[PDB]
Amino acid sequence: MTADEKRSLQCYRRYIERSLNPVYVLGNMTDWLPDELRERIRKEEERGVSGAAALFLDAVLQLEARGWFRGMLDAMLAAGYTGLAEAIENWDFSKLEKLELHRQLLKRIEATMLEVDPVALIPYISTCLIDRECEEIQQISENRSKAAGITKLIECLCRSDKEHWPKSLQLALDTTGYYRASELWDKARSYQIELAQPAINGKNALICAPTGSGKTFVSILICEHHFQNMPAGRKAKVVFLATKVPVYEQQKNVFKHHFERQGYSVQGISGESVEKVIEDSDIIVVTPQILVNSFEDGTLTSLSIFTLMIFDECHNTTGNHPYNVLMTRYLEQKFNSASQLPQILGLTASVGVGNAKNIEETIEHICSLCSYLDIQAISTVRENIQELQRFMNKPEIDVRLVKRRIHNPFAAIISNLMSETEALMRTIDFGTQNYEHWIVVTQRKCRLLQLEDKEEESRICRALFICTEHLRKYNDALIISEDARIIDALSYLTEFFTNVKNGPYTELEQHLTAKFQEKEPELIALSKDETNENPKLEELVCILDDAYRYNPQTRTLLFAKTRALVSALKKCMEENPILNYIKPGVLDNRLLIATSVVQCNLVVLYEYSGNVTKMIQVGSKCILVTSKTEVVENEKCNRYKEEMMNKAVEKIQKWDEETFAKKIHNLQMKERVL
Repeated sequence: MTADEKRSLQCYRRYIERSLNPVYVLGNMTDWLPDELRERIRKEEERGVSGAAALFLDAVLQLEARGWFRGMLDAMLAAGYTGLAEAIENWDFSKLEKLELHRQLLKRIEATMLEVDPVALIPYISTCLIDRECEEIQQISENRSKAAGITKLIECLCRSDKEHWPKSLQLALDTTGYYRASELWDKARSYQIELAQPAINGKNALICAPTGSGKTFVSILICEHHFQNMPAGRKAKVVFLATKVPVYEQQKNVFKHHFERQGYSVQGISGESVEKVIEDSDIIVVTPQILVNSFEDGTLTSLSIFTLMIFDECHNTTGNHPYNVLMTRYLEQKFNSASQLPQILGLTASVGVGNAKNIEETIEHICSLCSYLDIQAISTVRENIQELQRFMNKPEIDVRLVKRRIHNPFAAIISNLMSETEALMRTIDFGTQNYEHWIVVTQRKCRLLQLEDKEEESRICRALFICTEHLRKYNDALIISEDARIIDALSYLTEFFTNVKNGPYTELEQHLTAKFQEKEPELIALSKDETNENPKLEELVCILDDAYRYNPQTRTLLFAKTRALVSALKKCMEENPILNYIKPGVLDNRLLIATSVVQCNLVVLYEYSGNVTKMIQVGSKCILVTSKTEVVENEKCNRYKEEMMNKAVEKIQKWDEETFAKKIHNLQMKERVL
């Protein structure tokens, strides 16, 4: 067909003129396009590639020489447009159509990508782009500017005729570690045996052992003692309930991997028929809300299916949380039927202390929790503390209050710019990891929108991102300001706008940049003050210096608040006469500076709001440098509570079965009556 092919090609005009750049294909159209045209197409490309495409298509459609069509394909194939080649050759554009949503996305997220290093991206993105586009980006990136590059890269990705790309750009972003944009894109030890003992005896257990001691393993130990001793013709079944979905999957794969080989069936149900899955499996790793749904929903009305329910992070069993929903049903089947209930095993790092003030009030709280899970024993390492304490060395914490800036005008000036920006954002609590997270949430709310009038939709979303990316940059700059030097604050922002200018530079972006430029010369004048000194930083430098003298063979790990900081602090440690004998590293070196998560010997958290104990564990020594009375008098609280809990648990444990049973049973009867 000759004339079918032409009209067909007109019928998919848009799919072609929103990707092909004719210039890359005129080489091998030399037989069918005359000289003048070829040039004329090139000149139009300089004005608009979409245009050039349209024209080339315009000119080919009124062509008529032997076999231009095949020649067009054979040139497209050469050029690399293997997408288009297939899509016009089988007259199926479904694949290219699917892309128009990922294109529509990148353009909306663009502001996010400003500072992404396109040279670093290219090798992973390379199949998505054409020969010569890769070298154009490379050129713009080097010769002109780096933002200017990334802008031309995302320019090319949108014209990519490769269903394969969005997937590649995710992998691309992930490899080079742009983890914000990427995310936006889309046999046993003694103490272990001791922990297991009361569950192996068939008692309802609440293992309260610390994170790291390997509770999950103690559960698998309980699990295979459970199968091994199951009597009669009753077949055993197990559920491992896990709250958060990441924990769920680790566990699924762990239980899969351990037990499958021994002969069992280990499937894992989750948010992504329950009847069969539970019935065709011996072990079932699961999110609790599924059961709770499929119970009410009607799929299941009998909890006797199982012989053992293992609750991970079991302290959550209160009020509306699903475990409790599950358990209230369990507790009826005890009370109403007295048929055959599964064994309960709870797992947790801590059994809380509620709103307790006393050890008595703590006991009463722990006992309440136990009532909800129908616990008969609270299992903890006792005849083996020696060993546990070896395996993990819960390190002594030098809490150190440091003084802070008596006056911080830099903070004032930015804070107020954020306030003006937020203001303007609407029309379309600063300097905190809380804020940053707010931005991460707000940004997935724009990635969603997708609401109605798409032209006004894609102007409004574009706009939102730009604001939030600027709010982010300000937010960070405060955090540089507070924990590090004031110059490092401003420097950071300077580089930012310097790029903003080199990128797209939307009307809005210009406004925002301007609005900052209005305030810059103040900020510059503050950067100057040769008096300037962050008394926080000065104390860190002191602790560091003092650390390297009582033992000058000391490998220190320094945790800063943000990435912005790590780089900033490195400068400060580099430029200090006191730490002149020290060159710091990041992620030879006896001072590596990391951010919130290597061999060590003195760990130092430089500001950290939110508990330390758990951050350290994701050889002995640790210093928390805080400038807030809050933290100092707060971790002092957590210690008291931790000790109160333990005394209370030690106390309960020393009751006799009888007494504890009755307390738990009485507690349950109180609840039925209310």
